[PDB]
Amino acid sequence: SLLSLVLPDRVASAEVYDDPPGLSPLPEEEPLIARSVAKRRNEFVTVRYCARQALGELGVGPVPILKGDKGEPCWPDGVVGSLTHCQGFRGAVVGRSTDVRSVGIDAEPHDVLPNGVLDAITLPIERAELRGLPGDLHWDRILFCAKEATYKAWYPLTHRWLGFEDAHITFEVDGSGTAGSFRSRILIDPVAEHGPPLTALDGRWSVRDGLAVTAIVLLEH
Amino acid sequence: SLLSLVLPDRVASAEVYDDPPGLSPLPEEEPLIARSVAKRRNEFVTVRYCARQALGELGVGPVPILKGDKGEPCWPDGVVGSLTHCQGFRGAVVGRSTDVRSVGIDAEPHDVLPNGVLDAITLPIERAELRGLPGDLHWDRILFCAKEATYKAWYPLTHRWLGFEDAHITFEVDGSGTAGSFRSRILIDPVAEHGPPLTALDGRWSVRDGLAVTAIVLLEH
Ligand SMILES: Nc1ncnc2c1ncn2[C@@H]1O[C@H](COP(=O)(O)O)[C@@H](OP(=O)(O)O)[C@H]1O
Ligand SMILES: Nc1ncnc2c1ncn2[C@@H]1O[C@H](COP(=O)(O)O)[C@@H](OP(=O)(O)O)[C@H]1O
Ligand SMILES: [Mg+2]
Ligand SMILES: [Mg+2]
Ligand SMILES: [Mg+2]
Ligand SMILES: [Mg+2]
Repeated sequence: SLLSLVLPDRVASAEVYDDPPGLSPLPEEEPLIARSVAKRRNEFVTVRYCARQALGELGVGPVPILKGDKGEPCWPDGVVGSLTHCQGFRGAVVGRSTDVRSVGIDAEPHDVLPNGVLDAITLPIERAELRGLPGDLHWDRILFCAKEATYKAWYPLTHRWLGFEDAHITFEVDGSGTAGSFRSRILIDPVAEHGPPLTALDGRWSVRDGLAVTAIVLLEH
Repeated sequence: SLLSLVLPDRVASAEVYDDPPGLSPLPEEEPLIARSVAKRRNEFVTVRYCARQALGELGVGPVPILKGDKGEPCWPDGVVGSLTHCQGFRGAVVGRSTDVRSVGIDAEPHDVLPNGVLDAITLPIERAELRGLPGDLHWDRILFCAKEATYKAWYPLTHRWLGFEDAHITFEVDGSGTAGSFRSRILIDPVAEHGPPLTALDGRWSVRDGLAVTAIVLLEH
């Protein structure tokens, strides 16, 4: 699994690389995609099939996963998690809220960013630091995935906007040259609605099978 | 009502000015606010009481209003609408999809914008044009409201991001000095999922009772 390369043992994950046949929303989810085009319906249903497989590994039965503030997923009591879908990937990660405070994941095609996007998503200091990272890796795309995972882990604990310029992400590469760690240093007020302040979020990144994947798992102390 | 000052006929509106006692979510809505702090629970529940009053006026029984892509409200079959909540205001507008293509509304306290917001939401040309507008009005705040109503009317028809810089808003002021019209000229690809391109959205604005309110109601062709 691509997500096993960026996750700890305390969470369950499930992923697919396509839209498997015969998948349906649960009845409670139907209104969220009643008006959605085929591509949106597919990713929504497929990623929630993945979520319910991962929930099953936690000993949680099939439940609907609705959407709340700014699109955040709505987990059953005692569960936290994150969802992501891009071209060739749907993935879900869940953990017990007794062991895990927040999860944020992202997956993107491992390709150069469209012209203009890098400058829009970076601090000057990030552009400099990227230029000195090693490997034939699309560091622009990897940075984008890390910013996205950071927002997904941050938002359920704060319900505040985190802009691209509001986190400074630094990367470390493990011996493989294709995976490692990142740290997101939060540059804005770090007060959380629950648990300790979010001054910094540590995560993992991996580039494998034409995808960049990032995950942050914030643990309950 | 404050919303009646910015609306045509064939839409229903409802509003209140606080969070009254004696309100509950519908049971299908409970998951959306199950982890929410009181201020968020209260605004969510009150604005949906408003939405159900406006639906009742239109002839639609009380239904849950869930959230979909990027937080967009999920309306019942044959209905479009918009919701807003700020300090001292909750309001809802709904129409039949047979009369109305889309609806966007916004309400803000009529106060100067907080630091840095005006520059984040404007083109250079807009900052120039706003300096030219007449009256002791917070034109920075009214522009923010018109950009918010624009995005809410646009998003359901496109499912594409509209940045604050992707819409050029121009205002008219009526002889009252506290109401008028605006036009939002769209600067990105205007193609809709159905019907004619969204090249420009026309709306109304009003300042009354310490609030700025904006509404766009788009015609069903
Ligand atoms: N504000 C937010 N906080 C955390 N997760 C969010 C979020 N808004 C959206 N998400 C999650 O991000 C998912 C999409 O991830 P990505 O954009 O990387 O493919 C959404 O999938 P769904 O819309 O299917 O629920 C949703 O579950
Ligand atoms: N992408 C989107 N498109 C249209 N309406 C949206 C939207 N995201 C959020 N909204 C609506 O805007 C409301 C909030 O408006 P405002 O920010 O002006 O107070 C939300 O209220 P709820 O979160 O209570 O559903 C939701 O109904
Ligand atoms: Mg996706
Ligand atoms: Mg993503
Ligand atoms: Mg609000
Ligand atoms: Mg608003």
